[PDB]
Amino acid sequence: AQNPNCNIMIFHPTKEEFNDFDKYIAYMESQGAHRAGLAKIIPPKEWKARETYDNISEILIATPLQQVASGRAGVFTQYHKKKKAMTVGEYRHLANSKKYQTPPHQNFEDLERKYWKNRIYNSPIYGADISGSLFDENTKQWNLGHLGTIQDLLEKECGVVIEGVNTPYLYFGMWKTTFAWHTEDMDLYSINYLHLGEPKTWYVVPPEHGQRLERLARELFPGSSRGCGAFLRHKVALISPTVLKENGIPFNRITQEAGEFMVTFPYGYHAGFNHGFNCAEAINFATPRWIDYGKMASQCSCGEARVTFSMDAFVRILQPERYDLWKRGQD
Ligand SMILES: O=C(O)CNC(=O)C(=O)O
Ligand SMILES: [Mg+2]
Ligand code: NI
Ligand SMILES: [Zn+2]
Repeated sequence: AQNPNCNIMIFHPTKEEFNDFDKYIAYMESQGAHRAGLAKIIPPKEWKARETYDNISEILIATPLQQVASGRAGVFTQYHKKKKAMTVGEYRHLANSKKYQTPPHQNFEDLERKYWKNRIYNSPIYGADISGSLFDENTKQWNLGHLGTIQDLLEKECGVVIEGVNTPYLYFGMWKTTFAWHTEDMDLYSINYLHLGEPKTWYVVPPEHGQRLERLARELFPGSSRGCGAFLRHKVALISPTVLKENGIPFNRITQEAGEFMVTFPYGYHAGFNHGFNCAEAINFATPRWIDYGKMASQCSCGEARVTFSMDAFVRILQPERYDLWKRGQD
């Protein structure tokens, strides 16, 4: 069995290997990459996402979110307070202000220590989940707006045509902005490209050990667990590496830099934080190996997680027993 320790693998495709997205994902899996839950892909040196980032300041962040923490430094929840709209140029200036800028630090490890010691004491502002793309339309390889759609994959594998669309989303971050512990909707894959700016640190639990993370989460967040059997779908819970190590949870960590892709694999729980002003683009995708994970994915029926239009069909076809309950939570 390849990659039995479930380490995060890093890939360097050539330009020829970069031409066929599906084939390369299947290659990475042949080497055991999925066992980690996360892989890094460094594009060939001939590739670029677009020519420059000089013309992005007029993008609007309609609903910036202030991420307010509650709990203790290693075990906390965050909620999202809506703020007034601002442009990417206004957000960048805010990110670089003395109130929000990255502190002086020695290296990534020192910054990670500072994040876990100090995150809860501040409320950074995140531009999340903005529908759109920064890939040039003439970028032909690994263009996140031109991938095969999940609805087309379900049709090819299972024969059923379904409604829905699959589009990318932008993320504008600053120091301490945080993505809470989660798997993707319907335990899909994700691909994430860091277009510009400062790094993003990731934590991940191997898919084969996901239930260990869920059990610890129910212990650490006992009221949230009573409220919802799939409360990590709310995307609010943070647990530090130190706490994970104290509780014997298997995980890995890696830092993504500008110009790099990360792939998350079905049922790979992940969390992380931004080092400073940055912009990432992400989208969900599927392969034939996802289908069996999609059939088994948990679902939030409490009302909180409130998702996309296109998840309806996935629940309806893959999880018909759960459909009625899950839809009552959506309405
Ligand atoms: O960058 C983000 O805020 C978080 N990314 C992801 O959850 C992803 O691409 O799977
Ligand atoms: Mg612009
Ligand atoms: Ni994700
Ligand atoms: Zn819920």
